[PDB]
Amino acid sequence: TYVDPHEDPTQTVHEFAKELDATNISIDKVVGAGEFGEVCSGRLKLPSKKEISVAIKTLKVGYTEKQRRDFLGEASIMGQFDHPNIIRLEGVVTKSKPVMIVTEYMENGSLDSFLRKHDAQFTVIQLVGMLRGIASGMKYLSDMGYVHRDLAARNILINSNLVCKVSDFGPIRWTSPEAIAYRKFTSASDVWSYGIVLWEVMSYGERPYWEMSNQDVIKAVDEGYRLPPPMDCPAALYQLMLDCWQKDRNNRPKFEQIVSILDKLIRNPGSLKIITSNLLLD
Repeated sequence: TYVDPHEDPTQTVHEFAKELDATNISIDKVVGAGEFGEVCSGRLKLPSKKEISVAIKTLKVGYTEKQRRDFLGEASIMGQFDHPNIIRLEGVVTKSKPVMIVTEYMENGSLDSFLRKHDAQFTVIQLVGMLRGIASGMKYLSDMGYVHRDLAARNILINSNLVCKVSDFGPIRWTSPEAIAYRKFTSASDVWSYGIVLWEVMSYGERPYWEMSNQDVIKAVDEGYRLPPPMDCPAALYQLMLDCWQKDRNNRPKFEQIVSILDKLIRNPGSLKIITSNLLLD
């Protein structure tokens, strides 16, 4: 079970994050600005003397205590999870400044931007592998009782071997109608979001609902309209999207069911050969 850090939430950091010695951290490449400071990458020397690549984030000089709490809050959440499809927290540096969060290095970055660079260049089985990884991570998060609320291809990272991992543990296009309507956030609203991610992946990182007015995204979906099948989309995967986008949250599949559906498609790849701008009324 996941525990929400929220009455001295700062202690949650130490409970779920390793305090790293800066001696063991080196910076090789500055990526640029993040929400709370800089973002870069480098190397971490592990206690066994193994050396790994890592992503590193720093807290800006002259941070406010609120900024420090919000920044480190990411670690307090991420550190509770240990799963191959959830970004790994290597640790934090809090006993010296700048304060740091050190996480799993992912060579290929955010999934949406990666796919946009490679429009139509992967096989359907490669795409399904990416989607299965994401579903597996989400199955674990939901097993832990963690509702992500921000599941979207931009918040999935992809490594050198195309393994996809859920990130963003620190408005509208990815959110279920009930979560928009009255903040009803549940694992079933994450399943809705997963449906949107499935569409993003099969569309090679097209933006969900393009740049429709947000009020129209809300109204159209409420009226029963859904995103159209991506080009050359297997029927099985478009059906899976529609199932994730059921109006009644109780009728949506559970993440375990989504994983099993994709596993069956992986085992019987011939199933993917049945193939299915403007929204479609469903």
